[PDB]
Amino acid sequence: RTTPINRYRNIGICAHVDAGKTTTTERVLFYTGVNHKLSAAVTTFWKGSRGQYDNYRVNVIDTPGHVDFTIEVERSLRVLDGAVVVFCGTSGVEPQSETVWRQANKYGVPRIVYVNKMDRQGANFLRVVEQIKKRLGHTPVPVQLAIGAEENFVGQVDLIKMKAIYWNDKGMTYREEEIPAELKDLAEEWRSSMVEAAAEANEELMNKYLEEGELSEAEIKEGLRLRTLACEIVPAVCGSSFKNKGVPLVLDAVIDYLPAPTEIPAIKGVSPDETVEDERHADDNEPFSSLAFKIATDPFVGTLTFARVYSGVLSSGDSVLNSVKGKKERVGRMVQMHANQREEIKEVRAGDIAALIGMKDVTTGDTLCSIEKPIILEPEPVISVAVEPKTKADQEKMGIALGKLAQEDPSFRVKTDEESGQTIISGMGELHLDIIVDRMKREFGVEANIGKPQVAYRETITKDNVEIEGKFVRQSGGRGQFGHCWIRFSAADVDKGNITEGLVFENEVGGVVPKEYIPAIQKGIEEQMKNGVVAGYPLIGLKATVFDGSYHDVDSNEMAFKIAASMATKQLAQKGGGKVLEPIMKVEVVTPEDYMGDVMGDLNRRRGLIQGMEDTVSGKVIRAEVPLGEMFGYATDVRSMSQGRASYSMEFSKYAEAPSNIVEALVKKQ
Amino acid sequence: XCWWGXSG
Repeated sequence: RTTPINRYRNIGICAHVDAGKTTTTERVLFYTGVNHKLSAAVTTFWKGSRGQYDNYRVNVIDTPGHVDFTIEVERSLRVLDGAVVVFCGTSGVEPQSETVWRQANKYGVPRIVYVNKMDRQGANFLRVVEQIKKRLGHTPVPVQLAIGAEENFVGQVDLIKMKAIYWNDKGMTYREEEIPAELKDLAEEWRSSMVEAAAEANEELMNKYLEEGELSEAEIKEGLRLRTLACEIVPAVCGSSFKNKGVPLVLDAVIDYLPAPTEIPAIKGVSPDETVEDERHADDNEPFSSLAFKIATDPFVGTLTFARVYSGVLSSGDSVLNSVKGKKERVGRMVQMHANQREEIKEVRAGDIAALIGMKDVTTGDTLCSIEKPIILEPEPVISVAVEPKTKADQEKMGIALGKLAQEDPSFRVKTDEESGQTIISGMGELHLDIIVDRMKREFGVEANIGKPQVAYRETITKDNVEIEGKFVRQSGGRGQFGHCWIRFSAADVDKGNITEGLVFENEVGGVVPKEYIPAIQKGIEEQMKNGVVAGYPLIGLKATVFDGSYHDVDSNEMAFKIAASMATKQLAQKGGGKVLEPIMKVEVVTPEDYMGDVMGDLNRRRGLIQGMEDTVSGKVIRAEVPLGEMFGYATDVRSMSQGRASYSMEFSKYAEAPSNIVEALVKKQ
Repeated sequence: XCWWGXSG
């Protein structure tokens, strides 16, 4: 070995919108790079803000800056052991940050909080703390308080030591000064909350807190560390990364509250030879297992492959298994990306990050494991759009590309609705799809224009046994056209609520209409049926029975009969009871209790109607019959009300009549 | 006509 596992920190800097992840990373590397002297993964060292701890290996992991890359973001949560979740003193708890925090709960990632940009206008640390408490549902525990509002930003009050921290230039050297009187009264209030939150860790500490009414600084970091790992609390810290004031203390909290590879549950994988689940404990003696997280490429050096080791040791020259595929790869040269240098390594132990230079087939999310003892370690779309090429000719090669892109990207979906002549491409973000279309426009050639999906409205009749006459007479191009038929139309069969799809055609003619012209009548009706009688939308189905009609042997032909049948079927616009229909979805909302009031009333803001309500762990499960039209942007509107906590499922349920405000505007469209 | 499931 080299450095002991307990001295390792595999962390991720989770920051999204107005957080300043880019600055916070450059800073982390800067402070660590200097402090020590006295890319996808950045191997650094931290001895302490005031050199107070032992030398630790903090493995700064790149987390994605967009929630639309769900797979990349779910994986980064497995590559790290603990999270440094960055917020903006201003913005605070945004919808973007809510989603990562929810998937983090899914993997149970111990976290600490960084409330960056305390310098920017409208920034207040405690407001964000209430937002973390009230909207993120964990238990935030401030270990610091803030000095100065916006422009007034000097530093932090370390609530454990109870000495106000001011900064000295480049914000690495700090002044352990005193709490100013204005803050003295508040620091007490928050310190008591922290000491109490630390006290409820183990029974030992509660009896010591109950003795005096306090605990030692070491007994405070003990309690706060236990519940951090237990995923019961999030220690909070504030600062300004760009204005340098605060980044070393954050790195300390990483040392203090975040776990080492052993202090998290053993990565649960699957038996390669999948119906069985085996697992690997962060142990050198456990058979080797790791996952590849970033396949980068340097021009001179070659193809890098960022690999987080979970269990065992791997040395330059080893021959492993790519368990995903089945292929056996041989491990070549290895390195570890530092702040600026590329440091050449020989072996890589459990719970560490090394780069595999020049490798054969090693895809992202690939398990590299022990040949002898093997294991393999490694979603519903949110947004859907209507796609079509700029020039109608392209059409076949659009579906070739999209079909391939959906096979390349599993987080991307393609489906066609033929009755509406629509291709529906879907995924995780407006962004995700803007990128996919862009890739099709370039790397595939098919230029395509995207639009909001159109509602596939259908049509129906109500009046049964309606006998309509179709009379076609046109005198053109040196010929006569004669078509004459009477057809009796009955309404399409209904369940309960479900309408029977298709045309039910019958022949009730005594012999006035010839034998050979009859199929042309079916074709005419069918043609009209898909051309639409009311507002020009296909009819769901129809009962149609021809029974009368004269003919002129010379001027009468199949096409004249096709026309007269369509002429008759069109007249159902007045003589039929032409009801326009709309798709009705079988929706299911899983909401926590608070949000149930908002959600339930929003389903009614969508003409939706309640078909049952169960009681679950956190809240309600509401089953509802809601029109697809009113379902526009649900995944988002729902992630809004539930504060990113709810989930919804849907499927098509039936067809039902549409409202007059919709219908009348659909007939005015004609 | 409206989502990933085609349906409608």
